[PDB]
Amino acid sequence: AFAHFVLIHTICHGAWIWHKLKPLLEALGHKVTALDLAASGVDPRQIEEIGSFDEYSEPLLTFLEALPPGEKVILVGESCGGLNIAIAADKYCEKIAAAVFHNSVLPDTEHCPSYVVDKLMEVFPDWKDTTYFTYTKDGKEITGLKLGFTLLRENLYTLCGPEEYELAKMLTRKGSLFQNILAKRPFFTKEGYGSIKKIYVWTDQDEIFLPEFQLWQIENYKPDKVYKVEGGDHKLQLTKTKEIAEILQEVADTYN
Repeated sequence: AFAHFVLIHTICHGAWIWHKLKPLLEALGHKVTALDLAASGVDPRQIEEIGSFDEYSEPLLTFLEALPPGEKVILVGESCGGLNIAIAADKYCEKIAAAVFHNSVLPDTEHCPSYVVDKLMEVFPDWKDTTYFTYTKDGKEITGLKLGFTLLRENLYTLCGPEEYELAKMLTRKGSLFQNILAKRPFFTKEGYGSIKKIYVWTDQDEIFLPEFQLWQIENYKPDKVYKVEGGDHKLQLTKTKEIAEILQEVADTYN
């Protein structure tokens, strides 16, 4: 079977992270959309204009709204992308065949939206040369960040080629975890987000979302299906592109 995959990058990144996976899924016959989220990739907004993770998720929500009745997609989110999937599933769960988490946060419905992020900051507290700033939007002070080049080299793109790591230094932009507004956001709902099929893909060789954190998430909110990719690094769509497209073909063959 063929599916329509909507690939969702993590904070400080853009659609460009999917530049190897998107042609491979198309060579299997799938339709693929790789979005730039607010103030990400070549989106014209800057992060200081964004006041929440929901506003950050606007391109994905606008995209799902534009789907004609009866059209379903499979969402695929990397790292913070799982939170954009949860926001989207509470507005458009009927348009989501399945959601695939790719070395991603897995929000739940029994604790607040920041829960999993707070636990990530506990397991991985040192973000090395990452820099921080603050800006104000809609009454709230938000901490922005720009991922450090050594953190990028060693923990996110560990085993990626130098030309892939180069794209990250050239293209990663200022972002925000919006951790404080997620903590005060209403919980993801059991009838929206809780109802969608959830497939968790990970590698135990990920150097930032460590096995303790990822195994903690699988245990906290049981996925419908779990795939563990051997080897690679945090950016499995660059180091294990073929294995991710094989997993996504099975998901397209299982969930519609």
